[PDB]
Amino acid sequence: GELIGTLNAAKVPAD
Amino acid sequence: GDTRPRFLWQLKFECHFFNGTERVRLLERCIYNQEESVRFDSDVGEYRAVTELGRPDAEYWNSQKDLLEQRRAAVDTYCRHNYGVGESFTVQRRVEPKVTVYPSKTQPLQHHNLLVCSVSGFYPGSIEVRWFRNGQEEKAGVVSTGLIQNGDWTFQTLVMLETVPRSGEVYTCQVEHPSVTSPLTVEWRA
Amino acid sequence: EHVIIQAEFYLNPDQSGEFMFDFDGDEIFHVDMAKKETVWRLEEFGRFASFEAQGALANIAVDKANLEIMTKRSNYTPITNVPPEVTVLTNSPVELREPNVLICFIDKFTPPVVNVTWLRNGKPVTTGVSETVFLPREDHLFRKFHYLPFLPSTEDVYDCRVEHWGLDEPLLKHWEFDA
Amino acid sequence: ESQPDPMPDDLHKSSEFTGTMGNMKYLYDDHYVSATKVKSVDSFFKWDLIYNISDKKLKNYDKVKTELLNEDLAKKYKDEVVDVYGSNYYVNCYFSGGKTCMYGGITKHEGNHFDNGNLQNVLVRVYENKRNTISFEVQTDKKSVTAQELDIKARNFLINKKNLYEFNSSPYETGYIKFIENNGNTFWYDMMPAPGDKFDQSKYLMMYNDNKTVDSKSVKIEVHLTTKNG
Repeated sequence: GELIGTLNAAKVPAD
Repeated sequence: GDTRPRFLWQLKFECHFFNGTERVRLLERCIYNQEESVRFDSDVGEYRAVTELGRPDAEYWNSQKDLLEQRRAAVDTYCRHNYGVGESFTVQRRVEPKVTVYPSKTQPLQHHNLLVCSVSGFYPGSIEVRWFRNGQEEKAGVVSTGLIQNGDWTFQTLVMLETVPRSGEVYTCQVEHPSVTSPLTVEWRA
Repeated sequence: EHVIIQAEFYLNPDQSGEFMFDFDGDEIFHVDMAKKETVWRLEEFGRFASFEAQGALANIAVDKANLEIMTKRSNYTPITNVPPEVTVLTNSPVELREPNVLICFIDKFTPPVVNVTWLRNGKPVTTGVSETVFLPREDHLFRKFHYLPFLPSTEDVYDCRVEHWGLDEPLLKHWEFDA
Repeated sequence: ESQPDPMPDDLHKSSEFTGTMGNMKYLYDDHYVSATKVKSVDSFFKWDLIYNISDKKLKNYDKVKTELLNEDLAKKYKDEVVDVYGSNYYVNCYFSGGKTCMYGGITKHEGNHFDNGNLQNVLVRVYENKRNTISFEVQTDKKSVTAQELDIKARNFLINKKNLYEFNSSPYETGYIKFIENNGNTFWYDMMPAPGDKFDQSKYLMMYNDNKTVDSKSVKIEVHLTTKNG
């Protein structure tokens, strides 16, 4: 079937 | 035993639709333990901290212009896109409810008789259940257990009607649901 | 009138991770992190749509990294256990010897870790049972469903036994034919 | 009982694979992760273990995640000094210096070597259309070695000497590598990619999941290949 799309996770600012 | 402290992180992308794909809102949210800390609301256009914890994140993400442009466009490329992909087996999914009427097994109150209208196995959840007595709707005495989502793309609900039955009366349970063009009815002949 | 949710979570120190899509509260699918494949809630969905499981694996890695940073940033503030509300109902009006299904509703709880078992006359049942993964809630707690197909009888007494860190002891939800 | 040998229908056909065979060759052509006397330093999911292993070759990674069939297997080796050997992938390799991934390939280091760097030879007989064409040996420094390690060494050899895999396609239609343990137990792996226009390296390598090991001094290997026509 038609492809369900994914929204990519944003990386939080590093330590 | 296992008594170690737990640390949870959730990421949710909620696509809200109004009138199909007419008005759409993307709500991206981060939840640390049970606390939502930062979010991107397409109605706002940028990230906003919900609590102090998320301030560093909204600040960092808002400094990323590419991320911002893509998130703003996501209402189209992600939300309207996925709606179009799944609409046929989700938005348009329909399973007719099984409706049956019988007297409750409770019946406290002597010269009285509580009726039960069972409506089960249906989809979608939107459904209207009304009781009538000889053609006229019953406002009082009606009590519902509420809409129950079974977790398997099916719903059920019970709508009771307290009555003081008189031979010859006709109590009707009417069910309107997207699965049928005309209302479903089941009558209790008192 | 409609809401589609891509919900994810990573939990330490259990190393639990989940990625799923939700439609008006009902699960469309979730990704099996070990087999790296899409698990559709209803068989037919897999015939009408597709999904690239790899996308979930990439996101879950970012989710864990983010969890680690956030955990530290909060000075290691742990989650407060919220015990679940447990309910047992049939999917349809029960009638003797008529096949039916017991549904165990495990709701409003966190963290997303629970032990659920079915009991038939004090003994654990396994035949034909099924369960769902953790589903999201607006208050950010979770929901979960366990199912037990059965043949009604006036003799049997069932129990949905739930264990959760928020509960001081196992919670047994009783169910028996009363119709 | 041992795993039933494959019937023609049970084997992937290269003629049904329209992708690039070079992506299969890649996994076995002088390609592998190898480390000695190491201990895991992390874990992404409960069934995997992460090691600090650097790419001696081209410095392409210093962290390696190997996924196992289940949690118990990971628990078993989590706190042990071990040796690692396996075929790694990068495409869709994910986990929280560069990183690379793999499956199984773990063996306890303590008392699993040959006193003074000796190596154990392992027989490999190659069959083409049911007839033994060539025979050779691969070697290992381990008494109890993962089937994965031997498989990799066998295919590396065959790639160079029989063009087992080429950029686009292979001279062979079907191929499986079978192991015969000294107790009569046998098992095999399909050497060809699944049908379709793409090859999922990660999904293919997952078969090394079980971390299956065998006695190097007694195990025997058989590679059975077939040409489309004969």
